[PDB]
Amino acid sequence: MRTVSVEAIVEALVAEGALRPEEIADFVERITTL
Amino acid sequence: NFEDAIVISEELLKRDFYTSIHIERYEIEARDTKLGPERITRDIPHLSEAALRDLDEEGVVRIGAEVKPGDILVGRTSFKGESEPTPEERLLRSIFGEKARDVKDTSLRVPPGEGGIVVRTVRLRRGDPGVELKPGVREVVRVYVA
Amino acid sequence: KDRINAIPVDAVFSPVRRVAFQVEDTRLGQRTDLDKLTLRIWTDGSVTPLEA
Amino acid sequence: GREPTYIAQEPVSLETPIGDEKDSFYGDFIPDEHLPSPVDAATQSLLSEELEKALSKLSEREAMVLKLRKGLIDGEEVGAFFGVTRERIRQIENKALRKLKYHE
Amino acid sequence: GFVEPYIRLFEAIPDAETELATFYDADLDTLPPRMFLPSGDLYTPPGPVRLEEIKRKRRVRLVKVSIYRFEHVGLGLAARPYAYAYAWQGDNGILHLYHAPVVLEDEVTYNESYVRLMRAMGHVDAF
Amino acid sequence: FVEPYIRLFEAIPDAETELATFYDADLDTLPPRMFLPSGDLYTPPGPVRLEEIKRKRRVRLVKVSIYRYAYAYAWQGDNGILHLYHAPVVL
Repeated sequence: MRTVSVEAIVEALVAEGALRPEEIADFVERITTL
Repeated sequence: NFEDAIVISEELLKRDFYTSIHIERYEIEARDTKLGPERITRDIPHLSEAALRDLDEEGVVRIGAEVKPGDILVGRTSFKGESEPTPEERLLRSIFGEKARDVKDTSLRVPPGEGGIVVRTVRLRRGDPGVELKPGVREVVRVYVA
Repeated sequence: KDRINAIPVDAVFSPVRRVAFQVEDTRLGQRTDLDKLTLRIWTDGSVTPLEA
Repeated sequence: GREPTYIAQEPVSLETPIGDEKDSFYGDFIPDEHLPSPVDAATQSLLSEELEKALSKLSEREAMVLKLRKGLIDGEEVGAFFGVTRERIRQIENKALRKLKYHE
Repeated sequence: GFVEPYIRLFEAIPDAETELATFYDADLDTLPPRMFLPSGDLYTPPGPVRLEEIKRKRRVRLVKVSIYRFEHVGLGLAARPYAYAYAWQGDNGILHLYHAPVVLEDEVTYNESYVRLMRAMGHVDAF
Repeated sequence: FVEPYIRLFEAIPDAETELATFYDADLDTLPPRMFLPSGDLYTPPGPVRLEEIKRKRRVRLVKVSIYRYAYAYAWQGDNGILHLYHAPVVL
């Protein structure tokens, strides 16, 4: 199959200038679980 | 000083007038995983001794050390992905000195851009003494650079 | 850095604070349009103005 | 009111507008870890064949009790026993591995 | 007297307020853990290793590593002393050599399938 | 008998400072402090000459030739002090 790691993808999202580390943080936090 | 450019006397930098302190904040979690728990530790596997000179015995960069983009701030080691393979490996765990699995490097490093000198650290460890750590979050560690 | 905890400081070596020269008209003898170049030097004491 | 102490989760789709409910899709921010995925096939190929080697060189009543308990369906040792005491299975189990680990 | 500089190097590791860690006392009985040279390169031992603790902190320790060679005696193999190297061990058990190993100038056996498996998972040089 | 003293020298802390000036002792000049691995003072029956092998910012590895005869390997700091890695091998 195929692997991946979210910590590096999140830092890339934070660098990309989409939203602030607040919104991306809420995103990763909903990503974690419910 | 074309359109709206400005020209500056080097006397300002000597007198250090236009200097302003700035502090960034770097953060990692020692999350807990299918593979096994991740660990905030100093013995990272494939690291030269020179790359560890500034990390304390726990893996955290020491206070007062200049960190350049690519250095280690907090050392984290996580087990090799793709799972715990029960049929065969579970026997090996009893055969071969148990906990002699494999662990990789997933530390925290000064990003492209830069950092400065480490000025403060924050450990929020298990046995959580008043902290709301997220589900599967084991500890969190912060380093402030200036 | 001498020791591992030292903190390097910016270095302003030049012991010269300000420097001004004055070009004053001096008649002397035959000619009017001669220059009395008198230049003027301030320093912190590490080296004297003459020394500089 | 508490959420206490002491292989199951639900997939999140690949395309979901992140951020300020914008145009990004979530696959867009995933870079990769590696392409070839080595130590898989060349390892299990050694891994499996060097198992059956020692696995058959001691008694089959010894080696297979755990080959298939820890390896075939589940686990246990309250019923590991095909019909002996819960104490002799732990006895022969451990003693089996030990002569299996190193032979004097 | 040739252990003194490596004590100096280990006591130069910065400390941190932590609780103490229980270290992986590898021996001939157990897997030799991953070993690394100061250059970060992986060192592979010819067999198992024995560890002699010189100093320790909360979370790392200085050890004299006695690394052993396997040799054919009887059915399979027994352990002769081969080389020694000073290192520091962490709470993952991994050994961090302060130098390349010092090669030593010059009634218990193990299975062959035992050393078969150590070659497979990679803590043993072949040949 | 020189290689083990190249790894014992490499094991010295790499303190990043200015390159220090080591005192290249000679027949013309004095013999400096010389210390055995135990910390004991060794006094030579004559002056010493040095030959540099390796070189950090703050320390260097030298071969200490002693005349009146013998030699020994040691490291030397910005204070010129020769810390011997072994008692001088008498030729």
